[PDB]
Amino acid sequence: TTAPSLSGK
Amino acid sequence: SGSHSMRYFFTSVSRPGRGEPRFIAVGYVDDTQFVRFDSDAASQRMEPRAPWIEQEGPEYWDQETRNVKAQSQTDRVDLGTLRGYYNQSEAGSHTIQIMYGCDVGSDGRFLRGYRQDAYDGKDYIALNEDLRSWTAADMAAQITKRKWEAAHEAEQLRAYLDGTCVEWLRRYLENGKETLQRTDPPKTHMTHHPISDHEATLRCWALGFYPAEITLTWQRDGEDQTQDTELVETRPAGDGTFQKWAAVVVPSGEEQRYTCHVQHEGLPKPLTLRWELS
Amino acid sequence: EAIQRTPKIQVYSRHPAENGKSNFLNCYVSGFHPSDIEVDLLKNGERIEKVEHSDLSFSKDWSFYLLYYTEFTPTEKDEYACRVNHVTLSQPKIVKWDRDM
Repeated sequence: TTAPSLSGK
Repeated sequence: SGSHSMRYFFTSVSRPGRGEPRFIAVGYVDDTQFVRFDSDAASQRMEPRAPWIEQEGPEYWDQETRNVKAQSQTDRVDLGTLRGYYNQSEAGSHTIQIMYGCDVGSDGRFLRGYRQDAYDGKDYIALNEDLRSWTAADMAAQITKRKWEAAHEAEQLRAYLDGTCVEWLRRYLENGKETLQRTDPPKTHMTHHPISDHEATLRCWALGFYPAEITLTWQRDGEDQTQDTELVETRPAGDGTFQKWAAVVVPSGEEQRYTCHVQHEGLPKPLTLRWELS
Repeated sequence: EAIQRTPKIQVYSRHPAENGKSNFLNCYVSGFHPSDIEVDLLKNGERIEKVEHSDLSFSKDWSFYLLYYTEFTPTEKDEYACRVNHVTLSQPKIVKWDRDM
């Protein structure tokens, strides 16, 4: 399963 | 050896005046694709690509689809932000590439985690192997590093890379064990192609091997030849195995002086191959 | 974009080729950047229509790769090739299927 998304660069 | 990995690869490509960026997500266990999302395909869902993942339920497919689409939206925002950091126009196509995952031992124990990001095909930022710090490639990327440090991004990602990632990889290896817990050693041979009356190409072949990692090396009288060797990229057969070759041009009548050495995790011994007329 | 990498093109069969035995013809294109590319598999110079392709992925140096493939039965006389177009090429590159590589 995929990871939670990081916040914006 | 008998180590395993789970890796996701993401590519976002902007196409100004032709739509939202192309987004492609691929998931792999070892060297075997199991899932994909493509913004340009019919369904707009994460989709199965290996028969053992198909047995997952509608709630698994729903959650992966929502999660992959949020990765897509972040990357799309990042394409705008990075264009500003690198001072680039609204008219050109740019690329964000991301890869992350974890490795485990043959006994299912965590070995390591990784995440790497690129912009227009060069390093942007990476998570270090300690999973608590970053390395930025240049001064644009250090702005991202400062944001991610302040927001404690590594600590949330670490819990996925050494907790969630590893446990799901262990599940997938179990659910897929008939297919994924196999090692196919390479079927090797050597071919011979004259290019004149006085010279010939010796080509050392490996076929049908899995997983993809392999080393092919030429020696002359046991001295290395790595600068006069042509190597091709390790290429997929399309049946779940890989192929590769390495070649050397030699004087006709001195073939027996060269040897090809093959290293694969599925090989009892390293193989040593030699062209002998007699 | 800032960098540009020329595709490396390999044209080969899934299994050791045998005249009259169905097989798969592969065009593996790797080492390229940016990702915009066009690949066609050709039979006696004509575009084969039922061709599949892998999901875009990439190597350690960030260069992209893709596999295009189609069912075929090799013969002595049929000429097969892969045609690739990419921004780094002055014209589309045609690489011919050769049983020895």
